[PDB]
Order: sequence, then structure tokens, then C-alpha cells
Amino acid sequence: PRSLKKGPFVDDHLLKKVDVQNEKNTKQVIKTWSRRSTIIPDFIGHTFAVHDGRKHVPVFVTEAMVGHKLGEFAPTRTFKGH
Amino acid sequence: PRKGPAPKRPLVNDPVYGSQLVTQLVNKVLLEGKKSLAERIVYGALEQAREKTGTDPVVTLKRALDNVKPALEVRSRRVGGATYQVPVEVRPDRSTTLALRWLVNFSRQRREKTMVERLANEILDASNGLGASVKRREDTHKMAEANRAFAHY
Amino acid sequence: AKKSKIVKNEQRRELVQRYAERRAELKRTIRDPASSPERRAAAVSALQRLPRDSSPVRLRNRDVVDGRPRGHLRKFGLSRVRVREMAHRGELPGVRKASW
Amino acid sequence: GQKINPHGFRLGITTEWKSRWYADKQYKDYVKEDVAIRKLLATGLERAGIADVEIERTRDRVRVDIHTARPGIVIGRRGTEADRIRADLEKLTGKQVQLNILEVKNPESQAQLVAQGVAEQLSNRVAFRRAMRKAIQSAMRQPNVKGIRVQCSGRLGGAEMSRSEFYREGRVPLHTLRADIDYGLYEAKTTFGRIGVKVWIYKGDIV
RNA sequence: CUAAAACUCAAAGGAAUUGACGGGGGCCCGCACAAGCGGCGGAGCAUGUGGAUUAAUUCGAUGCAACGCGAAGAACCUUACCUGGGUUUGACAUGCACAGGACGCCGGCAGAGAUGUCGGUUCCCUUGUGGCCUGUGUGCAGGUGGUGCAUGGCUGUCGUCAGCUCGUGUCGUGAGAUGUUGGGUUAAGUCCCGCAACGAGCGCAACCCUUGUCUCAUGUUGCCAGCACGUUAUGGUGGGGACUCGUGAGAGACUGCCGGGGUCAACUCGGAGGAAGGUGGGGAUGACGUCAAGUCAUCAUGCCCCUUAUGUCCAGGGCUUCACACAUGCUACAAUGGCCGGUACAAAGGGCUGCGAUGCCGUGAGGUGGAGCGAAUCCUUUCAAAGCCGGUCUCAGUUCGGAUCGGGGUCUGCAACUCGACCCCGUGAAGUCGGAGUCGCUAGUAAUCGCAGAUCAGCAACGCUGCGGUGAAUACGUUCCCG
Repeated sequence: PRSLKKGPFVDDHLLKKVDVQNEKNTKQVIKTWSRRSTIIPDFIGHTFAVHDGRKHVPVFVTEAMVGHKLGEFAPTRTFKGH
Repeated sequence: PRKGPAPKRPLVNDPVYGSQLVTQLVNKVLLEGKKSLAERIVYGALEQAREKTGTDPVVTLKRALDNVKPALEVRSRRVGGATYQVPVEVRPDRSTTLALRWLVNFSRQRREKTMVERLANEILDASNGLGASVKRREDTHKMAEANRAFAHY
Repeated sequence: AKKSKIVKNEQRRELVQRYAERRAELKRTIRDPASSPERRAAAVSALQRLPRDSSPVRLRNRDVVDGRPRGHLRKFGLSRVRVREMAHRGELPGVRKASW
Repeated sequence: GQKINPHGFRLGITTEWKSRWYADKQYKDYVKEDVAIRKLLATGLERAGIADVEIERTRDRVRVDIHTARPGIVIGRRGTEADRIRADLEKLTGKQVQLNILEVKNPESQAQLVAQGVAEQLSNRVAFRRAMRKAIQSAMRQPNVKGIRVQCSGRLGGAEMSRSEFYREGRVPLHTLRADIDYGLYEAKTTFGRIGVKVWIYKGDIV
């Protein structure tokens, strides 16, 4: 995991996106490409359209899933069985 | 060995017993080059045998060797495009080597909780004619006898 | 290998010398001491804004002429294939076959 | 692969290095400009047979000594060729670079020159066997030349199948260290591809 | 017994030559077998491959001689594959032209970025124009696109085996034969004796490196034996070539000598001397060629193909997918051991924007800090582990084994989700020495223990290349197996 000194890594794009999203207390679907961005308690209500590789998966953040990264909730490989 | 026999290594005598046989035994029980540990094991086994019987290690060791020393063996020989189990006379050096190897190997399978105790018990039983090595010698002599008909080639 | 990729490696090197020399190194000095106020400074975020090509982590030691990306030797900057051929021709001073 | 390059086999005993300079921090750029100079001098001059190119470097000043069998072709009577080579050598970041154009004493005891001639004849229309015979017989006349082997490989005669041929005269002990073996390799460009020519020549031994 | 035809084939045949082959013979070799030691095949994990899957799981490599291989370092880059977004004289060269003083940078904005746009900066020649780019272009670039059955170059293998040829001569109508066979000997087509052959070349051997002994030279950063100062902290310090050591030159193994076999010939057995005795030990060196062996993905290249794309830029993903199969390794199944405490010995190698010490802070990765070092000096600790001594465990799926999983951290990197390593706490699977079958090894070898380097920001490293510590058993002999 990332070192504690450096602070959590959140991309600036979706950062300013969520500050402009929460300033009026409305949570519309936000579409992003940065899977590497962690989850901040400022994302508690917002729902992200996180990229997968083909499309964007909708992920509704909760209190439980804070501290993880977005890419956890956008599974890439599709395997059903042989 | 296609061009002839190879020279033999002249192993040296032992410090605390002065006999070739104990040095051969420590070389046989040697593992991974831990010569100090092998010497400790052999010396402890000899001391245990001395304490149990009250006599000198070397004489009872020689008695055990003579008890487990073979004289006839069986080898697979191919004559006329056909293989047989031919009984063969054993040279003294090979008999001593086989006896020591059997002693060590059978002492390694005992259930006396320690190498020193297992070796001491095995050598004492071989001296008294009860060890498993004695049984192996009896079986190999029996097998040599059973195939005596093939002794002519 | 490919001319475009040989060129792009050099372009990374000139980018590195232009940016990683002070811009992508002072931010690291800011982040090193926990005493230094990194969190509000956004030295992490500022250093994200810099191009990826500034980072030397994107560099690749290729053969200085051949462009071969693997089997490289740092002493000569040459591929294993080229070192063998030029050493045999007596081109690298003080190099010869081994025996011991 | 069977035989290593003879020059590298006796590099530390009989033959000498073709570049002479010392560098610790500036070894890489020295090598860069060395190979640039070599390729520039190889591409610029092709009519006169360029036997050898030495480069010496001391700080700013570079001495490039180039050997050819026809010095007049590569040099200018008013210095035109000299001016051209000087100008194109300054542009190679050679700072102050000066050239020593020199001539070989015997231009048929040199393996590189012999391979040059054999390739030039084999290129246009000459049958290869004639090329090797003429080259070998011309080499034997020279006094110091005591052995020669000439070998060519490729689609000889424009055939569909590659072949290798070689002719020898005298002694060529490639395994002997003290004996010096002048070695010359060159690729002749034919309409059907590329033909490789190798020449080994033995002129006595040094101790 | 006499005895056709239709139709079909471009041959069917005889003798002899060179190979190849034989479950034909003869003579020999090689860890080939035999005698041994340790393994694989059974278990968990690492790696590669096949298959399946997928949008893609980039490509090449298929017995020996593919399968810890190209890959001596796939999160991005690498990257050549997929999705999507841009771009076209192009991401990058050089030539013919028109217009120019800007190209170029530096900050802001939008965008995932490529990129687009906004704001400030503006060439020196010298009158002819040159350097820069703009567009307009035009030649052209650019292809890890195809063909290793069109190739060069490079490499593997038979095989470090002893063989492969040529000139002249001679024999045969001819392919071809002799020389190269025969006796002996050798590691060897090595040599001797014979011989329609006489010679020669590439092969063998020697010349090269290292290693084992000694002599001369040699003293710093290396030694310290004899002398002084030392303070514990030691060659640490003044001093000294004496012993090592470092690196220059040289000597020393040449069947040189003796005895015996031997055609008195090669050669062979034994002995003395010597450090070393019979190519001392190990390397480098790989003949003509074979297998259309491998490589158009190190590179080059004939031909074919793309060229508003099969070129080129970017973000994300993939190369890491898994019901299985094969191969190479690591860790184990324990008492010849586990854990704890103490304690002794190496070699080699690396280090400048690198090695990095003392000290301090953490339990520990590690953090702070920077002494000294381009290094026989300083750092890798003074270097190790196995080893030795002491205590404990008492034969159990255990104080063995460590997989898997939960939680908490460090470091690198813009970024450890897919997909890094390491640290701490807890968790504690299979595994009881492994069927048929199979592999390596003849002495400082096998076995076992640790150290270092390349690649490398970090690492998948248990892989590869080297270094040393401790160090065995066995070989009766070529009948069987392989070459």
C-alpha cells in the first residue's frame, strides 16, 4: 500500500469534479477513467462510472468501501467457466 | 574401469581405538561430510556397548562383523544370451564392506530413539547373533545355496 | 528495432534532463520529511501534473546503435550481440576472451 | 560459427589497435564520434581502396590517419577533396581534426585491398573462379607474401542455391599465434544479392 | 501340353561402385551399462509450455539439440495484442519549390491523455540569402507485415569424436579404387614396421589463460618477524623486506635418468629425484560437412504486401486469465532435527548524483543523518552460514512443515486494484520419503552451507553467471541398454 507520509493518492480531475458536485448537495452520475484513485469520505454519496476496459461500471460508494480504490469495483476479466 | 583396476584409498587408523575397522565404520555412517558428528556417534555407540557388556569395543565389534560377514552371494550373469542368478564367492574386502553397510543400514531403521543407541543395540545383537543384519546374511547365504546349480559358469 | 521507438527513447531522455533535474526532484524532497507540510502543499498533486515522461522510471537502456532493448550492458551501452562482434574484432580496448 | 576473427585473436600479441586514445568519463562519446568518423570516411570514399583508418585523440585535437591505394583520388590538387573531408570532419563535433592521407607500399599484400578488388571484379560480370585465380597468382608474386587463402560464399554466378568456395596456396596456420594473418572481408553487391569474400594472407611471423 | 487378344505402363531388367542399414561378424571407446551416492515421478509453491478461455491473452522456440528458452528484470514505458480517442510528407530523416521572421520556449484553461486554445519572449548571416518551422506541397519516409524452403551474418548439434580431402602416379571401358588398407601402439589418420604408392592440406598435439613449487625484483592503501609509542580498539601509530601478499622477469617435466618388456622400433610396466611423471588439474580453441536445425523480432536483405493504413501519438486494459496435462526448480515430510544463548574460520565482486558508517528513533522492514570513499585506504559491517559449546523440545501431523486467509505497516515508483518485494500479529493445508518408469555424478567430484555480480527506480531471483566452507561411497568387468 501507499506510504502514510505521502497521503492518499486521488487524481485531480475527479477531485475537482467531486468538490463541484458536493457544493450543491446533488449527486449525479460522475464518469471517470482513473481506477487508481482511492476512495475519500467525500465520495460517500456520489456514484462513479468507473472505466473497466470496454465500458463504465456504476459504483455507488458507501461508508464500508472507503479506503479502497475504484478499480476494485470494476472487474476487468470476464470468466464464466469451461 | 575399462582400462584396468583403480587404486584404493589408504584410510588412516583411528585415534582413540587405533583400528582400521572403526575408521571404515565412521566413513560408512558419514553423511553430508559431517565427520565430527559421525565420529561422535560411533564413539558413543562403542562406549555404550562397552558399558553394557563390560569388554573392549573392538573385540565385540569384530565378533559382530564375523557374525554378519558373508562368504557367498548371488549376481546376475548373462551367458549365451540368457541371464541367471549365479552364486559367486565374495572377496574379503567386499565381505567386510557389505557387513559394515548392512550394520549401518539396519541400525538406521531401529526404534531406539537415537542413532547412538540404535547402533549400539544393533552391534550388540550382531555380536550375540540376533541382529537383523545376521538375518540378512542368513537369507543371502540361503539364496546362494538355492541357486547352486548355476555355479558352473 | 523500430526507428520510431529508438527516437522516442531519446525524446524521453531530453524530457528527463529538462524536468526531472529539478522539478521532479524538489517535490520528492518535500515529501521525504514528515515534518515538511506535504498535505496542504499538494506536492504529490503538483508532481502528478508533470508529464509522465519526466519520470526516469519510463526510461529503457537500449543498444546505442542497434536499438536492442534486451541483453544490454551498462559498461558499453551495447547489446550482447554487438559486444560479442566488436570485442572479437578488437574494437573495445582491453577486452578479450576468458580462461581460468 | 567456426573461426574467430584473426585480428581479434592476435590483438594483444601481433596486431595493434586501430584507435589510440585514453578516456574514462568521455569513453562513450569518443566511441560515438569514432564510429561516425569511420562510417563517414567509408561512405565518402569508395573509388580508391581505403586500406585502414586510425584515429588518435588528445583533448581537443584529433588526428585521423587514412590509408588508401590511390591517394590522388581522395585528395584535391587545390585541396578540394581535402577541404571537403576537413569540413565534414569538423561537423562531426571533432573540434580540431586533422587528416593524414597515406599510401600503402604494396597494394596486393593487403588482405582488405585484395578482397576489395575481388569483390569489384565479381560484381559486374566476372566469373568468380577467374577472380580468385587472378588474385591468388598476383598475391604470390609479392616477396613477403608466403601464403594466401581466398573464400567466397553466396549465390555465386546468380544461381538459386548458395555455395561456398575457397582456394589456398602456401601455408595458412590460423591456429598459430606468432604468425600474422592479414584478414580482409568485403560484401560484393550483385543484382541477385550479396556475396561475401574473405581473404587470409600470411607474411612471416613475429616474436 | 498347344496357346491369344483388348487394355495399361516408359519402363522391366543383368553386373559392378560409393554410401546407409542389419534383431551379421571382429576389434575398440564414453557415468553407457555394472558397484555406489543423491535425486525426479507422490505434496505445497515459483517458472515455462500445451490446451481451454477471452476483446486481446503479441510473436518465435517442439527428442536428444523446444519447454527458469529469446525474457541479464512485462504495474505505466517496455509492447510488437485489444477497446477507444487523434494524426497524416506523417513519430523520425534528406532533396526540389512559394511566403516569413520566427522556430522555439514559459505560464493559464479544456481534455483520461494525445492534443487544442489563450496570455509574455523573440533570430543571427547579409542583401544574396543560409540555419527553423509553418502550411502548401512533391520526391519520400515509415512497417516487430509475409516468405530462415530466396539469403548474408550469428548460433546449436553429431562432437573435441578422429576423421575429411587434394596434387602426381597406378589399376578399371566407367561410376570409382590405392594413398586412408595390413601387424603393433596411442587420448588421437599419434607414431613405428610393411606396402603401387610418393607427398601435401584442414583436423590431433603444441604455441595462449588460470592453477600447483621455487628464484630474482618488489614495499602502499598490503605484511609486521626484531625494535619504540601506544589504550584498549585493534599494525592503531613511528618504524622495518624478515615471513605472507600484491605483480614484473625467470627457472622448473622434457620418458630427463635407472631397471624390465618389447623387431632394440614406436610404445609400455616399475623405480629414484622433484612441488608436480608420463597430454599434472581446469579452460579458450569445434576439420569437410549433416539435420533445407534456429533466427526476415539484434542487424542487413531479394521478392511480395500496407500507405489516409498492416505507419504514427495517447489513456485504459492484456501478455499474470484456468475444469486440466507436461517439464524444470525450491521448500518440506524431521531428532544426522527445530528453537534459544554464546562463539571461530573464506574467496570473489561492486560502488558518484552510487556505496554509504558512527549516533539517534522504531520490535521490524525501515526513518533521520551524513563520517569516509572513484576506492589493497571508506562502505559492502570488523564481512559469512554450515561448524563447535550450553539449555530446551521427546517421536506427536508435533516446538516438523509452511501453504492459504484476516488485520496492520515500510520502501520504490506520477501510480503497488487487475499486477511488486519486504516487515509485524493472528491463521496453520497437503505432506509419514513418494507406482510404472527415469536423471546427475569417478575426487576436492556428488551432497550440503553461505557470499557476490549482471539485468535493475523497485522487484516475480527459488532463475542465470561466478566465488569459496565442510566434504563422501563405489568401479569386480564389457554379457546386456544407449551413442
